[PDB]
Amino acid sequence: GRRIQGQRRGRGTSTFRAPSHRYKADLEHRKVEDGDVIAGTVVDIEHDPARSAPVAAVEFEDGDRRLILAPEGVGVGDELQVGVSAEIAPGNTLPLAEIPEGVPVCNVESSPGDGGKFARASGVNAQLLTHDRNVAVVKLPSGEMKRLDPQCRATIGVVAGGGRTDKPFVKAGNKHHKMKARGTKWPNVRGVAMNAVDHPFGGGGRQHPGKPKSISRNAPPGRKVGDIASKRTGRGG
Amino acid sequence: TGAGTPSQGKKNTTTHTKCRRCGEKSYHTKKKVCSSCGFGKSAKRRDYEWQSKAGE
Amino acid sequence: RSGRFGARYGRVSRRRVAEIESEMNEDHACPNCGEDRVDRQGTGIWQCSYCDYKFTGGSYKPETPGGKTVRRS
RNA sequence: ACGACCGUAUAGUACGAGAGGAACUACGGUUGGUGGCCACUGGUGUACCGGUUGUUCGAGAGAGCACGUGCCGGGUAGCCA
RNA sequence: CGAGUGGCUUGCUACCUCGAUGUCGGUUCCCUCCAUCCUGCCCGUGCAGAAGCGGGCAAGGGUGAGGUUGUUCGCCUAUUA
RNA sequence: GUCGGGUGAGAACCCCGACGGCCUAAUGGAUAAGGGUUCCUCAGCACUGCUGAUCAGCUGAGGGUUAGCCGGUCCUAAGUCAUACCGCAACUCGACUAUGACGAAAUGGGAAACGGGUUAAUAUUCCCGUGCCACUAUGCAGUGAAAGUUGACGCCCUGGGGUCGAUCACGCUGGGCAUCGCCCAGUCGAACCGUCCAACUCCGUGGAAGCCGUAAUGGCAGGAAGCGGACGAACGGCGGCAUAGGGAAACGUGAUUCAACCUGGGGCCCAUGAAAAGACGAGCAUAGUGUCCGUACCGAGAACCGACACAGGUGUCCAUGGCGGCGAAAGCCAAGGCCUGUCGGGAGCAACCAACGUUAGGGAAUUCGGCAAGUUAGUCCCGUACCUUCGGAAGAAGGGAUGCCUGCUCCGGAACGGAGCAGGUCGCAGUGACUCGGAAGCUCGGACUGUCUAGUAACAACAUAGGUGACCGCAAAUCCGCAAGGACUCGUACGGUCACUGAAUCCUGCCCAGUGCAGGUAUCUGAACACCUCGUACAAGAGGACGAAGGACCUGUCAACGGCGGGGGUCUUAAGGUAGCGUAGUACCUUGCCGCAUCAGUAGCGGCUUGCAUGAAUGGAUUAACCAGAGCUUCACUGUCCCAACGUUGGGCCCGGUGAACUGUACAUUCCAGUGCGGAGUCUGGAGACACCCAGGGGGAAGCGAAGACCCUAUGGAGCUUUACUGCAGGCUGUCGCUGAGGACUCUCACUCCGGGAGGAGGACACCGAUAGCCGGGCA
RNA sequence: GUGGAAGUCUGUUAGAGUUGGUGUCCUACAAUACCCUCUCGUGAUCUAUGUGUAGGGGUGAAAGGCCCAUCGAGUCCGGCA
Ligand SMILES: [Cl-]
Ligand SMILES: [Cl-]
Ligand SMILES: [Cl-]
Ligand SMILES: [K+]
Ligand SMILES: [Mg+2]
Ligand SMILES: [Mg+2]
Ligand SMILES: [Mg+2]
Ligand SMILES: [Mg+2]
Ligand SMILES: [Mg+2]
Ligand SMILES: [Mg+2]
Ligand SMILES: [Mg+2]
Ligand SMILES: [Mg+2]
Ligand SMILES: [Mg+2]
Ligand SMILES: [Mg+2]
Ligand SMILES: [Mg+2]
Ligand SMILES: [Mg+2]
Ligand SMILES: [Mg+2]
Ligand SMILES: [Mg+2]
Ligand SMILES: [Mg+2]
Ligand SMILES: [Mg+2]
Ligand SMILES: [Mg+2]
Ligand SMILES: [Mg+2]
Ligand SMILES: [Mg+2]
Ligand SMILES: [Mg+2]
Ligand SMILES: [Mg+2]
Ligand SMILES: [Mg+2]
Ligand SMILES: [Mg+2]
Ligand SMILES: [Mg+2]
Ligand SMILES: [Mg+2]
Ligand SMILES: [Mg+2]
Ligand SMILES: [Mg+2]
Ligand SMILES: [Mg+2]
Ligand SMILES: [Mg+2]
Ligand SMILES: [Mg+2]
Ligand SMILES: [Mg+2]
Ligand SMILES: [Mg+2]
Ligand SMILES: [Mg+2]
Ligand SMILES: [Mg+2]
Ligand code: NA
Ligand code: NA
Ligand code: NA
Ligand code: NA
Ligand code: NA
Ligand code: NA
Ligand code: NA
Ligand code: NA
Ligand code: NA
Ligand code: NA
Ligand code: NA
Ligand code: NA
Ligand code: NA
Ligand code: NA
Ligand code: NA
Ligand code: NA
Ligand code: NA
Ligand SMILES: [Sr+2]
Ligand SMILES: [Sr+2]
Ligand SMILES: [Sr+2]
Ligand SMILES: [Sr+2]
Ligand SMILES: [Sr+2]
Ligand SMILES: [Sr+2]
Ligand SMILES: [Sr+2]
Ligand SMILES: [Sr+2]
Ligand SMILES: [Sr+2]
Ligand SMILES: [Sr+2]
Ligand SMILES: [Sr+2]
Ligand SMILES: [Sr+2]
Ligand SMILES: [Sr+2]
Ligand SMILES: [Sr+2]
Ligand SMILES: [Sr+2]
Ligand SMILES: [Sr+2]
Ligand SMILES: [Sr+2]
Ligand SMILES: [Sr+2]
Ligand SMILES: [Sr+2]
Ligand SMILES: [Sr+2]
Ligand SMILES: [Sr+2]
Ligand SMILES: [Sr+2]
Ligand SMILES: [Sr+2]
Ligand SMILES: [Sr+2]
Ligand SMILES: [Sr+2]
Ligand SMILES: [Sr+2]
Ligand SMILES: [Sr+2]
Ligand SMILES: [Sr+2]
Ligand SMILES: [Sr+2]
Ligand SMILES: [Sr+2]
Ligand SMILES: [Sr+2]
Ligand SMILES: [Sr+2]
Ligand SMILES: [Sr+2]
Ligand SMILES: [Sr+2]
Ligand SMILES: [Sr+2]
Ligand SMILES: [Sr+2]
Ligand SMILES: [Sr+2]
Ligand SMILES: [Sr+2]
Ligand SMILES: [Sr+2]
Ligand SMILES: [Sr+2]
Ligand SMILES: [Sr+2]
Ligand SMILES: [Sr+2]
Ligand SMILES: [Sr+2]
Ligand SMILES: [Sr+2]
Ligand SMILES: [Sr+2]
Ligand SMILES: [Sr+2]
Repeated sequence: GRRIQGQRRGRGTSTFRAPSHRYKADLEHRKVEDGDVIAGTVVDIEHDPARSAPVAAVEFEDGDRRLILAPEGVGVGDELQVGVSAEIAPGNTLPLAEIPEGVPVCNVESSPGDGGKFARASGVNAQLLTHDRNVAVVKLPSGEMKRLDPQCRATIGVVAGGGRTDKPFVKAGNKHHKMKARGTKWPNVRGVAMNAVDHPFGGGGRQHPGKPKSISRNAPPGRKVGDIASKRTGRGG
Repeated sequence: TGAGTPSQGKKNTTTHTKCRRCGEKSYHTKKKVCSSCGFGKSAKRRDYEWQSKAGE
Repeated sequence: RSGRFGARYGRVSRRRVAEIESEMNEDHACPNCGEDRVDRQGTGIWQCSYCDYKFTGGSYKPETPGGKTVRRS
């Protein structure tokens, strides 16, 4: 047959690329030698096209102007701190080791100094649980207990823009506008609605996947469609 | 709108032009490549054995 | 409210839009001063017409449940 | 190039207990078909006469355009049913 | 039960046609057949009459309008000789 | 188009005048692409031109495009290429990362030009007048000089300032008309230099406890109004420019509505609306320099693309000319253009055809079906049902009014704006033309806007919001590449990948036996390497021991593929169809039965319903709104019909000129029968038949046009499928190499990852090379 | 009352499209045209230019649609007689 849509994606042609030339910046934590002698002033609040959430423009002492992944509650004028000796307050960044257990954190690093990888989406937050000299335990938004180097930097507070998902798009047009700001091909034609030549589920008088949808993990691309290595399906049991 | 006559009226784009290297009107001004001699693509001159019968 | 949606979309969809936006457009007590002059400027962006305090909050509310938690702990 | 039917007189007669109820023949009409004709009725009638909307020719008068008459009313000849 | 005629139905055959002979129903227009539905003339009757029923000669003319359905056929309605 | 005339050997179509017409977002003006000399002049008519031709986009010969200030050139956009590096057997191939360059001629950014005159053809380019910009030199001034500002920005509503245009009032100049006294045109004047400043922001004063302000929102003791002040706009006003220019002349003045342009206020986003060069910041005199490339013309019913001088296709701006009216609508008319959507002449001009007008009475009887045609129609007032998601349904339906003239009232600053009143009065008809909905009910489908088969399908199909399930913590899941590497991703579970269902509402039963996926697993099974025995002086080989994934086996899972029967009052194979709905777009039987409606209804609707063979996200039911979707009924109307008629325009017919194609074994005036490979103009028998020509509608030539699409056949082809055959990628897993030290363990030194770095994490694993077992229509 | 939202309504505004006529044409004006009717017309809108994706590959709101009159695998030449 012909390659399925999932395979066209991989080629990275314009149709499937994100509008990177329109994205602002990558809210990665600042790099400080040591001391925490770094503080900046929130100069403005902006809209981040790549995340549909607000971002805070900050001006640091040493003269560096950079956008930051803002938690909820940060406003113009406010002063933020970044470093080991940073004050324990919303909007400030410091290594987990300095954060007190039971404090909601966001933009958590996976490996000390990487800039932040976890809990960066609207209204989410990781929960710092256990402390130690060898391992900091964090409960990520998915509910998973993650073991991180106490040296991994993070920001206090939850990510700005919470509740974004509570309002329905209501119309295709609204979905449309949002999709135009992401690396995604939309709308979506169902596999069962295509010709046999175009998808494993295509073909047949009436629409239906003439086969079980739960596909094996070992399936090759082009065949791995439907419910990938499902441990179970449905709502029952 | 038919693919025929009505669609022919929209054609006013210049693509292939007089090539600096070979002189044929085959220098694609958008790709900057000559489809006849290879100028813009290769220093060597575009050539192929299928341009003639196999035993000739 | 969802009256701009006419007879389209159905109850739920436009009932939530009305409620969400109803709360969204209410006068909010500015964190900076104390006035209820906070209006939404965009997605998750709020500002007080009184003291001009521009800040981040929920997408449709200036404050979210999870946000009011960081204070506590 | 004519086919068929209805009606009236025959007759409430013949027949029949009654109920019911013919025909020969002489008439009038209808229908289908056929050929022709326009005095009559009807249609048409961008001949014609009139009314009137918009606009242009300054107004008036008198006109053009609005599809092969802007629109509306009447309608001779002729052609028609 | 026996003997036939037709070539409207259906079946059978594969003779013609696969370098194409366009399908069903309907419509429009023309010619024809009779195994006659009406009309003409007759015979019989379990023929009083009126009317039925059956039969004979006979193809001049006629055999119409509608409801469902693509329908043919058919079912149905009011007329009709 | 017509009448005169001009030129010419020759004139319906070349030119002049008159009369008559056509085009108004175009048939006018300027242009982009593209064309390429088609532009101008002279001389021509063999060629090209739907006829002719003296004409021309044709032929011959000459000529024509002038720039510091209009583009290019400069900047950077999506993105492209080159070099380096790396991959590849290799390259003209390939991804990343560096560097460099390239990438916008109407229509992104951008130093600076206006007015007039001139030519056969150029013209912000030449010429005249006036002006401006950049650089450089000289001189004066200046020590400032880089912070900031600008370039530089979305969508919707709206206030203010304001030019052109248009219009009104009055004056001046010129024209037209002539029962009046009206009607038309003109009344000019740039860049630039100078100056004025509303809005926004801000400061001083002031001192509001209820006031200030808006079209609206709003503002204020954290200091309202008022008063004063700083900053600060137009492509705008004003003065110069200008005894410049332009005009035959006059050579105006005010006003309203105000495109351009300037400047503010509000609202929206699960959407956030470029960058860079450059400029300002940062004075003035004088002088010099400002090169290179483009420049004609067409821009379309003849200059482009479509083989054509093709009714097609093809971007931008003129969006403010007059009446009209809501209007960038119709209709009519200017400026301007044209008679080249280029053959003519003739016949009351027949039949027949294309478009169209009018039809008495009946009124859908026509037809599969009201197909086609028609009916209704603009605006104001009254009035408006079921149902409903309370938005809607709705312009429901139904009813009434509508012109002109005279004099007025109200709103507003006013309009040449709007709303009414009184009286008078004409017509068959006052939205008089034009413009301009027919209405109502029941049912099916899909919720809705949206998408689609360029060229027979617009739908019920696709999408959609909403619902749901699956995978993944990021050194991830999913996907592309042979590799080097890459998309997702300036992304991180409120994410984004893979699928199913398809708004809301009420709901979504039973089944894990088979198949799929996933987990577990004592035991069984399960390859290669290493190891052990036999064999071989070695080796081939035979066997053993160990045993990963996988399978056996067990469990979970149906909004996973799918399934929910037959029999009796259980059986196959797990369960044995629950809520609903039901003769369905699913019901064969079938025109089911009852009812409604009709004169009559295989239709439609309601009910029943044993459902040949309904049924719950293979979603069930239901549903307001919506629909060029399927079916049915009613009111209104009508040439659809009864049944056809008359008329109009273009053809048709005759004449001049121009002038193809299809098709053609031969013969051929046939008709009725027969015969024949059974469907003959040609054979046989008869019949009929004097030749030729015009018009016609098409019976026949099994008419012409296509080596039948249907069907079969070929040890034909291709696309598609799968538990067909055989293989190939890919994933999982063991083993060997990389690979080191001290059946479970520690370490660090290779190697990997994070980090700017120090260093941190990991670590002999992982990646990678080789091989073995399993899965493997993803692919051949 | 103000306000002016809307994949909101009417609309041959521009612009986009194409339900029916199974009209005209069917050696065409045209190898997809003409007319009337019809639908959309502030948005998942329409449109110009530039630019990217390439053949078992693209692109596809999915019709096996589209990738220069050609697509259930483009075109050219070669394999090839
Ligand atoms: Cl989303
Ligand atoms: Cl230019
Ligand atoms: Cl305002
Ligand atoms: K045949
Ligand atoms: Mg970031
Ligand atoms: Mg997109
Ligand atoms: Mg879908
Ligand atoms: Mg399909
Ligand atoms: Mg497949
Ligand atoms: Mg045979
Ligand atoms: Mg007989
Ligand atoms: Mg008798
Ligand atoms: Mg006879
Ligand atoms: Mg010129
Ligand atoms: Mg022409
Ligand atoms: Mg009539
Ligand atoms: Mg009938
Ligand atoms: Mg109709
Ligand atoms: Mg007043
Ligand atoms: Mg139905
Ligand atoms: Mg729909
Ligand atoms: Mg089509
Ligand atoms: Mg449609
Ligand atoms: Mg969904
Ligand atoms: Mg969702
Ligand atoms: Mg979803
Ligand atoms: Mg579906
Ligand atoms: Mg669907
Ligand atoms: Mg029924
Ligand atoms: Mg279920
Ligand atoms: Mg399905
Ligand atoms: Mg034939
Ligand atoms: Mg053949
Ligand atoms: Mg076949
Ligand atoms: Mg095959
Ligand atoms: Mg790295
Ligand atoms: Mg295959
Ligand atoms: Mg484009
Ligand atoms: Na017989
Ligand atoms: Na027939
Ligand atoms: Na007879
Ligand atoms: Na019938
Ligand atoms: Na000025
Ligand atoms: Na006007
Ligand atoms: Na001519
Ligand atoms: Na719409
Ligand atoms: Na099962
Ligand atoms: Na079922
Ligand atoms: Na629709
Ligand atoms: Na008629
Ligand atoms: Na014939
Ligand atoms: Na095929
Ligand atoms: Na209100
Ligand atoms: Na159509
Ligand atoms: Na191919
Ligand atoms: Sr990052
Ligand atoms: Sr980084
Ligand atoms: Sr299928
Ligand atoms: Sr369940
Ligand atoms: Sr066309
Ligand atoms: Sr073009
Ligand atoms: Sr190249
Ligand atoms: Sr070569
Ligand atoms: Sr009698
Ligand atoms: Sr009696
Ligand atoms: Sr006329
Ligand atoms: Sr009328
Ligand atoms: Sr034949
Ligand atoms: Sr006989
Ligand atoms: Sr008889
Ligand atoms: Sr029948
Ligand atoms: Sr033009
Ligand atoms: Sr001559
Ligand atoms: Sr010329
Ligand atoms: Sr350039
Ligand atoms: Sr420009
Ligand atoms: Sr716009
Ligand atoms: Sr104004
Ligand atoms: Sr020019
Ligand atoms: Sr044109
Ligand atoms: Sr004129
Ligand atoms: Sr001519
Ligand atoms: Sr008349
Ligand atoms: Sr009817
Ligand atoms: Sr009927
Ligand atoms: Sr009415
Ligand atoms: Sr289309
Ligand atoms: Sr169509
Ligand atoms: Sr639903
Ligand atoms: Sr199972
Ligand atoms: Sr049941
Ligand atoms: Sr439904
Ligand atoms: Sr003929
Ligand atoms: Sr709309
Ligand atoms: Sr509309
Ligand atoms: Sr049709
Ligand atoms: Sr018509
Ligand atoms: Sr055609
Ligand atoms: Sr509008
Ligand atoms: Sr094509
Ligand atoms: Sr060949």
